[PDB]
Amino acid sequence: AHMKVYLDNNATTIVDPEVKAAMDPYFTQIYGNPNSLHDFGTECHPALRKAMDQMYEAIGARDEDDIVVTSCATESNNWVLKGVYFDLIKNGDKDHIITTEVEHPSVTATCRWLEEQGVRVTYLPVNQDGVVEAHTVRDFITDKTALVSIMWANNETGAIFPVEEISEICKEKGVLFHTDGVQAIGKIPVDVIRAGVDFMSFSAHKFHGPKGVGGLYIRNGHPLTSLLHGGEHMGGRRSGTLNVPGIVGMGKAMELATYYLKFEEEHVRKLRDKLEDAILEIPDTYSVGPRENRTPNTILVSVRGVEGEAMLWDLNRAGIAASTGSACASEDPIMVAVGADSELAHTAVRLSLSRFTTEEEIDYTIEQFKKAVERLRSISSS
Amino acid sequence: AHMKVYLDNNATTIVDPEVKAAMDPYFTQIYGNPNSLHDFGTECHPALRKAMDQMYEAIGARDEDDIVVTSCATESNNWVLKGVYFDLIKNGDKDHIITTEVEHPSVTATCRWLEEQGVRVTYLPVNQDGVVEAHTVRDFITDKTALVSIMWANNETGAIFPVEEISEICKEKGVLFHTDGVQAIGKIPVDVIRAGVDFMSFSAHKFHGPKGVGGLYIRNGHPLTSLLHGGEHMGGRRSGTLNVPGIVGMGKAMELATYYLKFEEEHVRKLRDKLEDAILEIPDTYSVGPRENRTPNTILVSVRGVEGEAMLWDLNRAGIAASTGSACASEDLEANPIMVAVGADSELAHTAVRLSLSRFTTEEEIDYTIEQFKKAVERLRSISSSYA
Repeated sequence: AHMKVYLDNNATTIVDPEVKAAMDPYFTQIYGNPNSLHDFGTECHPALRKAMDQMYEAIGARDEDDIVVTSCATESNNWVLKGVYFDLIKNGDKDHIITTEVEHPSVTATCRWLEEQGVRVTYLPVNQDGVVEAHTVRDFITDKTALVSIMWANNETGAIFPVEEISEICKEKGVLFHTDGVQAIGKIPVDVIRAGVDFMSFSAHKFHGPKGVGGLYIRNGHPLTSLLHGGEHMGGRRSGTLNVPGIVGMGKAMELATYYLKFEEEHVRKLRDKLEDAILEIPDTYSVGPRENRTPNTILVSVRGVEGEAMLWDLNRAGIAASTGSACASEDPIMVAVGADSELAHTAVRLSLSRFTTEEEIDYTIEQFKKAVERLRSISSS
Repeated sequence: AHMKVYLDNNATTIVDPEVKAAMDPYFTQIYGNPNSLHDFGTECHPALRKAMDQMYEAIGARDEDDIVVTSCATESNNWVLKGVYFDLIKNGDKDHIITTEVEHPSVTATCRWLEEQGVRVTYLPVNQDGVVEAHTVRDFITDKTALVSIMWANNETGAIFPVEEISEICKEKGVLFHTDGVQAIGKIPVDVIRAGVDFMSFSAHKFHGPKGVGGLYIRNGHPLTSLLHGGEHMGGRRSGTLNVPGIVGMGKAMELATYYLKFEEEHVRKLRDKLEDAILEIPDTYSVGPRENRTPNTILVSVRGVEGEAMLWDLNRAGIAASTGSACASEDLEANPIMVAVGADSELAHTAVRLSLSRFTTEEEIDYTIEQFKKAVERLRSISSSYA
């Protein structure tokens, strides 16, 4: 019968009960402010130390590097972009920023505002594989380009970007490299020195951490004008009282994410493959992006004659939670990723699994997906 | 002699068990993203609506006004200051900001950075009563002042500022008014329409809410360039996925604060007065700021022979958590020695002990604190040769 099933994990994830249990004491039992000197404030210090160590270990950062705890990855992207604009463009000799058209709104709208501040930005268009290659940014760097900001993995298609090669090209030309790694943590191996990035954004509520806490990785403590001034929190890089429960839960979730990636990647990937094979068995269906360079939990299927929003609605009525993704038509016939702002864009259904997805959920989802496609095709003009 | 007693509530407060219980479901049971269309995401919508309604009712805002949920009051202060700088100074006809020497670092360091961006800032010194009067701001407002930012109540002395009259002077001269009201919620009646304020910052963990959530009140949805761009969260004014547990707990905590305000004015004030009277029984002790204009939970005591930090450490070894406050010596019109508030960056500033109670403070804690405070004063005066 009716069964509630969650497959919109790329938008947000359930908080692991272990993460919530790790967070629980730091509301009422342990509540002191960590910058105070009395025992109430210092009581949480070992927990904060352990959480920061878990984060450093989870992304492979070194001791010279910095990991600043933000409120969200949106804050991290705003901070990196506007700070490099302030440092190298308004008070520097630069005026160019390189990014892609398929970035998160926290990057796109900030860059548009920066364009309103006179900054030249080239949003690199995306290829059939749902990726931007390194030779493109390499051809697009000038002597006045301040920063290259390219997401690690896309949240609609799950396509993984070649971060190491882009970082190499950026280091040779001497321009800083920021990556939006929110879709990378918990789904692909994350080593910020092997990836060669100067800045990385990530968000806890995407790998089963709590909402309201994010992070910014900075390599070797590179100077970046603070977005929040005030006290000397986070080494004087981001003022405001520490979100102690957020930090503790974020550390626990990041450790758990690396653990379930290292031992349990086959389970999420096997179930995703099962679901995708079953869905593509329906005639005139196409999964966007090659699977061998896609995160193990993501499917983006475009159904012909049916509209993506109608499929999402009928699925939600069946208790299945999914999302949308922009795709366009092409030949080589394939459906490919495209910016949401295109006039040739249609909406495909995005299904994103997690380590909590069961095989019963996948069977129910397969049955209901077939049911919804046949039913909505029964009403289509075509 | 050890019993743990928390008297540093102006720095942060314990999360009310009811607030945590209201927050609990929105981690694992109800986790969908509110911006999604499916039932998982929309399940939390009534809770978010109720929390926002609680905030609107708690500060007396109107329906036309806006309450944008930030990550902390530091975010709200940075946002207001840098946004008015961007709107009216860099892309406007203004170049002046008026503030006080006793603001929180989130205001002061931002104003210093804006000074590094060419903005003229007047840090108004504070009067004997530890507040800034409306006629002073009136003398300092010109035709090129973009914003006046004065805290609602001070976190070191607890002195309440005459915010309504300052707002009147600002309305007469047509200048925007922002107040840092973090120390006001739960301690004094807060009506942002009676206060005539244009912006107000507040932080949940100062009134028994969770850390990681704050708020900014804006009058009539006044235009203010966003600090965080991206999606259309909070009416397109502050992007980033909503801190659903933070919002729910903040709303619950603000409702509880408005309920407990008369408790805090009656019983907590009686306990604060007990502690302060007992401390002033010690010779050569001075309470900073008049009590009749002070929040009901705060004492800032200066001791003559002893140094403040050693007193704090001795108190913490006795299990008592307190904080510091800047004070300098002066006289009253009686020509009697009194201790008065001063900015922390003054060279004539010395550290006084700040004790801040909450609705959870017991009379047992207060008796124990009285005994340990006298003990520590006697012990540190006994070791000095200069104390007379």
